[PDB]
Amino acid sequence: GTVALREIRRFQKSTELLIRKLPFQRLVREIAQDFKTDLRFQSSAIGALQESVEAYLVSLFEDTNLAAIHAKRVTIMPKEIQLARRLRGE
Amino acid sequence: ETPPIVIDNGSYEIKFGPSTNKKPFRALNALAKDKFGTSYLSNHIKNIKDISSITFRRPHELGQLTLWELESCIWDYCLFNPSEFDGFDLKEGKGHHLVASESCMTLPELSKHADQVIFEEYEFDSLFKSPVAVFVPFTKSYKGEMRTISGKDESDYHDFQLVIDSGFNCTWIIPVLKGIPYYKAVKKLDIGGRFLTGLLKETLSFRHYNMMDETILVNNIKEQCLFVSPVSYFDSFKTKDKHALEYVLPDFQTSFLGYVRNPRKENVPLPEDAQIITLTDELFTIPETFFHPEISQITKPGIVEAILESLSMLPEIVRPLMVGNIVCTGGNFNLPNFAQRLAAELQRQLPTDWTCHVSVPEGDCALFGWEVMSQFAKTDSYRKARVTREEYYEHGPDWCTKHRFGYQNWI
Amino acid sequence: DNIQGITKPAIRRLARRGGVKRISGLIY
Amino acid sequence: KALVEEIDKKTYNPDIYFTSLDPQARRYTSKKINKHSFEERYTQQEILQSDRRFMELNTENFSDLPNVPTLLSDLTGVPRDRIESTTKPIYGHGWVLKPETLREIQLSYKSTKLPKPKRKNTNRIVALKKVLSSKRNLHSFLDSALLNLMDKNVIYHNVYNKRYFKVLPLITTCSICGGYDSISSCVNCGNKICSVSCFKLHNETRC
Amino acid sequence: IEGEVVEIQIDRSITGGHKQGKLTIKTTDMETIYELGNKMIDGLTKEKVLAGDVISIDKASGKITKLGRSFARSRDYDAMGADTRFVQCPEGELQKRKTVVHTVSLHEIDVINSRTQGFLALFTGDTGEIRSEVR
Ligand SMILES: Nc1ncnc2c1ncn2[C@@H]1O[C@H](COP(=O)(O)OP(=O)(O)O)[C@@H](O)[C@H]1O
Ligand code: BEF
Ligand SMILES: [Mg+2]
Ligand SMILES: [Zn+2]
Ligand SMILES: [Zn+2]
Repeated sequence: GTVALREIRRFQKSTELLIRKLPFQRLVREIAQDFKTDLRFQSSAIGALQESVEAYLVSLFEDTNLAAIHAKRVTIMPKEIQLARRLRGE
Repeated sequence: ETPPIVIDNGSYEIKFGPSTNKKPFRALNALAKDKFGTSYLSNHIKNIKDISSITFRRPHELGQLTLWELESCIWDYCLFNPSEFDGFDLKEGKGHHLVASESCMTLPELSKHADQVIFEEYEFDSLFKSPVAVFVPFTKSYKGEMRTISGKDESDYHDFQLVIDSGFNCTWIIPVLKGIPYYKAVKKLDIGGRFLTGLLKETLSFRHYNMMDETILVNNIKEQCLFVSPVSYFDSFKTKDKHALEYVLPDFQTSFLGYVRNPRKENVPLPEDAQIITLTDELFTIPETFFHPEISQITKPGIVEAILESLSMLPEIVRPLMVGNIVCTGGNFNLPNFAQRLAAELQRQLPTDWTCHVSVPEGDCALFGWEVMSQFAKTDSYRKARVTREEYYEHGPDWCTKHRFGYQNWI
Repeated sequence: DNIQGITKPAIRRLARRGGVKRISGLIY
Repeated sequence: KALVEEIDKKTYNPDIYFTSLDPQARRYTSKKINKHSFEERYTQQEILQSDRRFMELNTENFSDLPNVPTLLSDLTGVPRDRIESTTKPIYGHGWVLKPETLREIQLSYKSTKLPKPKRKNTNRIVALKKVLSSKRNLHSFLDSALLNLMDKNVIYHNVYNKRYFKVLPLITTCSICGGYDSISSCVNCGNKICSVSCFKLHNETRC
Repeated sequence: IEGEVVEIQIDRSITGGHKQGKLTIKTTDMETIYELGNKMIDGLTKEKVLAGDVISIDKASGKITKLGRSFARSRDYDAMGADTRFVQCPEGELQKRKTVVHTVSLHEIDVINSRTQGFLALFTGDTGEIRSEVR
């Protein structure tokens, strides 16, 4: 059979946080240098930030996907993103 | 050597034997190689220790065979290994004739290939190849066991006949009249052993863990644990809760083949570590696809429609004759209750005036057809209907496949 | 000057996380 | 009906009765709302999909999954371009000619052997050698003129049905399980569902 | 068959289909689509029924019992002026199997089988010496 695998190992589909650790860390140190030069980033408490940012993003894509299906279209234009930004309140 | 050698070449397994024997010699017709490269011949597939991940190749496709290399090698294997197949022994088979069974819808070019490969390499002397259909009428020549089931109630070869074969490749329905089968009312059903195994895979995948790479388990399960709905789809569904079977995974460390158990019987109380798959619905739902192909959402008409239309092509005078004597042939027909179910269905479809009867050979129909062909070799009409070496030599390979055994000639 | 560190396939799987396999050319 | 009812003379279609909670208050056909052979009930696309599902049920291994276009082209003579474009589907692959098995078969029959030479050198022998090293595809059989067109006609249309495609009624039971009572069609996917568990299992992947 | 109905769609008479009608049913856990078979539409058009309420329909009997008005949103049915028998809320699944028990006296059976319409005589009291063969 070719379905039961997709039934017994697909009882648990989760998906994960993805933004790469080293590039993200380099980026945040880069935008932290100008705010305060020689800012030593503690290697802890950065996973919590790197989960919170992704959470807010996936909220933004779910809102823009709702807006997209509201426009009978699957692709994303800048209009959806900017109105999501404005209507959320920032 | 007066008695020929009878070869019923099957797409799944071939049946080779001397005309003297009463039972054929069974040899697989396939090639399965382990993923590590150690290939194994067809007869040696059953002795392997792992069946989880194999690469398969079967020379006989849906229609017929194209490349004769593997078939020639397997024919030599069953013709030049007296040790593995006891009793049989041969040097050249020069004076030995050949009795073969090949389909009536063969490709004329492929028929020429078969004729040349059987004659001009192994150096035969006389050949006779014809579909398994025409020989079954010869059942009136020799006494045998033949269970005739009535649809309505709750020379020597028989001119009137209508026979259905259902093997691994596909299904063929043939009308035979005057000993000369009709080649236009013939109808082919694509549901064969392959398609039933595929449906089994899909429906277990709808129920229990996948095995799509492991097809030998599929074939064994299909041969073992299925049974045809005795009365109807719904009433057989009412038995799904009460009746159920349980198969156990074959642990290569412990047992190369698994087993099926019934919870009612306590003769096997031994617990086992491996996982057990419960089959409660697919035992009877699977055979139903012949009468209801649309269960698997196909546009295929069905068996009953096929036989009805094949009867419709036949002339009206000969139409009632065929249904009065029907013989069941093929390895798929060994499924229990299939013959009675199809008999009830077509008798219900056919009107009241004519009563149709279905004759079942007990057990598998493969050995029944093989012993029928052996009787044909015994039957002396084969002497008058045979050909010689000088006939093959004086003409070309095209004449032998286009005049005597050609199918357009008998159309 | 490493804002471009976040690669395009990262954005594509970020969109895949939120559903809909449709992705524009400047959503990144 | 309750006697004496008020109507406003507008619309008032006695055979049209539409009632909802009014979340959209739109007819499904207000203005074309959008944007017995089985070959008739099921269109050409549907019967071709049934056919390619049939051929994909024919195969017993991974390797023949890309062999489906070749097999279907051999069956009905359709180029592989439209097979790969419109079907929308779900050395062991290249026939049995591996030399490894060719030399391994020697150990298969090595228990007893007594071969002798009896052969000549003629055109028939050359053709026998060609057949022995066959390595041919059904596509090569059909493209070449080695088989008569009348043979193609009597091998292709001697099997198909053309007038009666169904003689028994269809059960039309749920796809997942076989709940035979209180069957119903789904809201979106349009496939019959029977049980709550069946709907839960169907709404995720099949629907 | 029980649950909240949310929309009925009814078509005209067409060559392809005598009547193309569909019903949508919402339970506490399931939403499903039913197709009408050219008769029960007369059932729902005999009396003015409307969506957004819990109804009970029997597969074999074919009777439609409107139990009142569903719960859905409180405001939508909080200004109807009482009525609807204190509304209702869907409880379980779509279809189940239940048992109906009817208690009847024997004399009621003789009165019922005595005449064409004896259940009227069960109130008017004009049975009139039912024959012994009936008993
Ligand atoms: N007792 C049985 N129950 C169910 N299926 C069976 C039984 N015996 C044989 N079969 C099936 O019949 C098929 C054998 O077909 P076969 O006669 O080899 O066709 P061919 O002659 O065209 O090769 C096998 O695939 C096997 O699964
Ligand atoms: F060659 Be078979 F029995 F289909
Ligand atoms: Mg065979
Ligand atoms: Zn189901
Ligand atoms: Zn659905």
